Amino acid sequence: STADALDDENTFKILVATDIHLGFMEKDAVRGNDTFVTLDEILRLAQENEVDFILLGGDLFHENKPSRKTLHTCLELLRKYCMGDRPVQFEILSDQSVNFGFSKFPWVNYQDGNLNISIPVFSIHGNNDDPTGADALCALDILSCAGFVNHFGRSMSVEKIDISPVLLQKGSTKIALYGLGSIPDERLYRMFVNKKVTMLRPKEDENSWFNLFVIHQNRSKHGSTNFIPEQFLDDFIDLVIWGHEHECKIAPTKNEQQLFYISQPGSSVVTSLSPGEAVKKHVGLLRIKGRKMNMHKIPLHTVRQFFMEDIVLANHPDIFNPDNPKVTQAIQSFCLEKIEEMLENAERERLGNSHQPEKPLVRLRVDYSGGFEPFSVLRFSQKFVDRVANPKDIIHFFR
Amino acid sequence: TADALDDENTFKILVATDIHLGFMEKDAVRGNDTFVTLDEILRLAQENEVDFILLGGDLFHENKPSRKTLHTCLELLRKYCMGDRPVQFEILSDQSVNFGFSKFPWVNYQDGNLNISIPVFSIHGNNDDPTGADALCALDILSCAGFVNHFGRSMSVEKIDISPVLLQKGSTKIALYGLGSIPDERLYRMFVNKKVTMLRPKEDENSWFNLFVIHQNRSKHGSTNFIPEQFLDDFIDLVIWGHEHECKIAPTKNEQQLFYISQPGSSVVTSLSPGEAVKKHVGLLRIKGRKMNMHKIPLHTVRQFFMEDIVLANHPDIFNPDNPKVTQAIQSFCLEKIEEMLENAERERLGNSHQPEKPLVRLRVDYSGGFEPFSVLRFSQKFVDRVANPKDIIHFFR
Amino acid sequence: LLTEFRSLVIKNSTSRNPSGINDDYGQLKNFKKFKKVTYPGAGKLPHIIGGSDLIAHH
Ligand SMILES: [Mn+2]
Ligand SMILES: [Mn+2]
Ligand SMILES: [Mn+2]
Ligand SMILES: [Mn+2]
Repeated sequence: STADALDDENTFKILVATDIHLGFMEKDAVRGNDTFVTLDEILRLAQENEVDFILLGGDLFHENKPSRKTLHTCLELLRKYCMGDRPVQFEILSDQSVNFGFSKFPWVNYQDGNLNISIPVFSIHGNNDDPTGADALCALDILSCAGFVNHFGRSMSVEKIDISPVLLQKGSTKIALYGLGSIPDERLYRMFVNKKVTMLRPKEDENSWFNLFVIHQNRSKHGSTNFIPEQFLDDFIDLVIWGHEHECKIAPTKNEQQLFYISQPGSSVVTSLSPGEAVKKHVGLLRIKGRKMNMHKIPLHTVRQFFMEDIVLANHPDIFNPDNPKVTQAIQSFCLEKIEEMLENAERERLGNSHQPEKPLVRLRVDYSGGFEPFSVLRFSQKFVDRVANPKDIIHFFR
Repeated sequence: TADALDDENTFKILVATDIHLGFMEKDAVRGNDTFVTLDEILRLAQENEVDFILLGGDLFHENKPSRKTLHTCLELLRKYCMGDRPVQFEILSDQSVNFGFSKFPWVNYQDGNLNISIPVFSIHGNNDDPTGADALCALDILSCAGFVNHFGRSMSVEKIDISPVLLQKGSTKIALYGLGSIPDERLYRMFVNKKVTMLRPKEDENSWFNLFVIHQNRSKHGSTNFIPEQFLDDFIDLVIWGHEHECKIAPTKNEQQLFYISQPGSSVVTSLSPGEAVKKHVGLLRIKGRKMNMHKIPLHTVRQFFMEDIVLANHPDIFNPDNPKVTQAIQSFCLEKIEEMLENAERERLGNSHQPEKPLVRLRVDYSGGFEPFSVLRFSQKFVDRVANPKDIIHFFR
Repeated sequence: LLTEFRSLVIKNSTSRNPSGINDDYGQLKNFKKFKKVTYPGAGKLPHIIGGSDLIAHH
């Protein structure tokens, strides 16, 4: 196939994922293992595809201080899979000490003489797990010091930021990885306004560096400076891994104004019941050869399914009549039918996937505008306690 | 004699306990002492080509260590444990029985992925005992990391089977029995009910040096709030009692049970007690055949602790309860005593640069006999920049 | 396009020599530096003393 030919000694095979939010709802009885099993699946896919390395978009741990079980499970999984014997066929040309200065072992993990790294893990600290405390440490620091994850993209200075790259070379192909750890949106917006953000580029073979950038910042505009416009970034950046946005648009998209592509891998777990969360989760395998690139999205078979539907009562005057005394009963009947259809679709999809969780997540958003009255969500949900993972959140009323 | 003992058939074990890593971390003066001491002990290990360290437990002071504590512990263990030094002894027991609760049930160094040069064996002390539905403890985190082999776990609470780990090097062999910390009353009741058992190897039964580590209270603090030594069987050769912080690392023969007991004691002064006063040490325990040799090594980084009790009633000539100035005379005498303490501290420090600058002091005063205590803060103000624990230099009691 | 340019290729007075491993295919490209060291009994059937081999002390 074309992909097989594209897989050569000069082709990078970068696996891309983000917002694992490991340990999310760990204490939950039903969803407890969702994050762990998803991490298992993603790492297993990384191993099977024989990926050159992993590039996680951040938020690796859901909590800023990961709980003991979470850390133990993550560490055992990493040791089980990413430690191995398969050769690594790419080399570092940058000043490692500069990239990983905050670590007392300033060199890439697989270059450690004492650890048998097979699948190096690169990441950038996300908002939920940014360095904190007077010491300014984070969970990724724990893993890195342990010698599993190469934590890069740290910001030495708050007044000014010099985003240095790590130069990865595999055969005739070269990559400049520019990572910018999660920073509060207002502050980073202001720094960009004040021309306080600078990106170093290699003077050597300037045009021969596929400039790969990663960031963990809001993509949509929720405020005057409560986001990051794409217009800020420059056109020399080839590909951008926008990570923080949980909704998935993994397909690369070209910015005509800026002439660079933007990829939004999205979350690996449905942290919230929002329309963006509903899109099927995926993890991107990025291939880089010369100045070109290609992204292939891979489905996850363990991500617990989320189905959402928005129903507007006022758009069904024939079905719903507010003057009708029994309008509430008809509303309940139609909602029940819709939820039955959603569960039918969920089971149909699950039939082909053994590992998939049995109880999917469902939320019905009801616009009761026009005088329609919400009914007892609890009593209605009583009937699906054993069918769905959010029995207390099956419906949502809003106006 | 030590050089002759140091043979291919001789083990070289470094024993320490109650590291209580990270305790009082946030403090400005003693905050970094724990890490400095841990670095010192690890460096001593790496300098004396120790075959393996056997931490007596409590490797983390706080049940859930702080991010900084865990980070620095991993840093030091990485810097001083991983290397190219070959491990020259062999496992002979069934490994999965001992480290079964780990998804990689084998001694860390036997894993192919990690270049361990100095293996670390330990048990779980009281402060870091497994907790939560998952029954995991910081030492389990380090184990998963592949740095410290957490052995001696007990699966059941109703019955305990202390399966030994069998270690051989050349001709010499050791049976290591690790019984993790248990609530004292529960363990006492189990001993009374004959639920405790220590498996032994049928092969060369008398050729195995039975070494048994335990972390439990030694002195009688209650009816069943301690572990009488008589409970152990005479077949045990050497016992490393861990919990008690008084350092008594000199091996002692118990005439009744015919087993030696050595108490390494804590490596840091956690509390102000007379037992803490004694200078700390780390034992380079050596084993050859059935004979053993323990040689202490002082620590140059344990914050100095000087303690003295003063009975005012024992100095009637100096102090008279009827004297209105008695308070001032007592204060002057206390100042003189503290000055002498500081003089001795500096005198001993002069010989080791690494030692912490601000010594600790705690002066117990028995003010019985109608005497009254004076202000502690006002008196201590004069040394706020001279002692490491200025807020509690003096103790009044009766 | 143009931005701050800095010579980043890490080449000292003597350029860094990449690490390698025995050439499995052609000239194998490996840059790892891990070699697990041997321990006694390596490659040997383990002489395990477990199960019935152990006896409770009476
Ligand atoms: Mn996130
Ligand atoms: Mn985020
Ligand atoms: Mn202790
Ligand atoms: Mn203790």
